[PDB]
Amino acid sequence: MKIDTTVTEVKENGKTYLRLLKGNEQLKAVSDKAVAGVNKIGSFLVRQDNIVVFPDNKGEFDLDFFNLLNDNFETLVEYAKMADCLDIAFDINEKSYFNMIMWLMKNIDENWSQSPYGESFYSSKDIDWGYKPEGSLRVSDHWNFGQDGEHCPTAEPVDGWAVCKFENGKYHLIKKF
Ligand SMILES: [Mg+2]
Repeated sequence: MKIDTTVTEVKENGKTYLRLLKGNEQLKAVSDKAVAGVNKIGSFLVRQDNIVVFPDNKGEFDLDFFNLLNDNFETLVEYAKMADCLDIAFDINEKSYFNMIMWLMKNIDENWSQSPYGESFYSSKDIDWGYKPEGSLRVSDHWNFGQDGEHCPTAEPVDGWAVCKFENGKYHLIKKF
């Protein structure tokens, strides 16, 4: 879907801002909470109050993917708040990230925990860098890391966002996003 990507320097209350005036108008046909942004394939940024659409080099954005964000906006904002992310970013190549968040917000409960260091989540509060209880889950996009694959090793290859279960010293895939 094509939108206007001309950038205008607008003065508002004594400060200057870059805005896509016509693009912002046109996004009203598809959402009441979308803004057209400026920075080659296109991306999106989900903020607390709106979705920013960064069009591709044709001035076009993927409306089908946009509709997933727009229709499930409250879940995305709740995820970002929970995970301590000011905003969250998507590409057409980030459907697995979207699907992870949807699954996580449905399945998480008060006894889950998050890594202190990023967007990795655990089904227990009894987790640290060196101990995982058997049967506990981990939701993450990075596996088999550190030197020689020592950290969060998996029984078989896991590339990208996944849910795995810990048994006998290794993670075992149960859902690939
Ligand atoms: Mg065992």
